[PDB]
Amino acid sequence: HMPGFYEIVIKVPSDLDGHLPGISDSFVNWVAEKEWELPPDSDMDLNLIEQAPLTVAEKLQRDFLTEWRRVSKAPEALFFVQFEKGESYFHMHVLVETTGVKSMVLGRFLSQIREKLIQRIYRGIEPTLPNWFAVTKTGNKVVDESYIPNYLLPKTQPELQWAWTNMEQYLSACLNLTERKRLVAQHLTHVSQTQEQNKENQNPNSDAP
Ligand SMILES: [Mg+2]
Repeated sequence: HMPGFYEIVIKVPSDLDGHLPGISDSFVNWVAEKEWELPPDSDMDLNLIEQAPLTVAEKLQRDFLTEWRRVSKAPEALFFVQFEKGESYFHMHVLVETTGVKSMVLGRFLSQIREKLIQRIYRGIEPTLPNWFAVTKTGNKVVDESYIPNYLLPKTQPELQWAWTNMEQYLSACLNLTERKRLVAQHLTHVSQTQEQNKENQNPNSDAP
């Protein structure tokens, strides 16, 4: 059966001097000059995708999942990562399956992952961003797969910037708005029909938990 996911919201630096003051020139070159292009199957508008924060965001997600895999001992663990342009900050919603990391040790593991990112990406610089590495709480919150079509998939540009997944049902949806639209409607249709079945059900122990 499909597992539960932890959510880690990571704020992404989108302004060099204000968020990463004194960061090395090689970081500066990397972020300033790296080009992005949408895949052939994408229907998104590249003109709305901020590439420099995207460049950092890609490495953050990349390095997080590497460290998550090590720490969880789950090499092909399921994830859905979505890069957003929020009201105040660019941020990533990192959904990763709970497998291998019991809730009790999640926080300690995340701190280990947090220091790795600081060391590997920001060269020791603590980024000047408020609460930039936070796990969603209620204790540690566990969402099921439904969080993706409910809250992440319906996002459009420019709020939606980019997305990564190893989850096979969301591959084409990552950078295709039409596919996202289809999956949201499909999920909501299933939810609606599930609601209807509940009302119409005449079987014993129909006691709402
Ligand atoms: Mg958001």
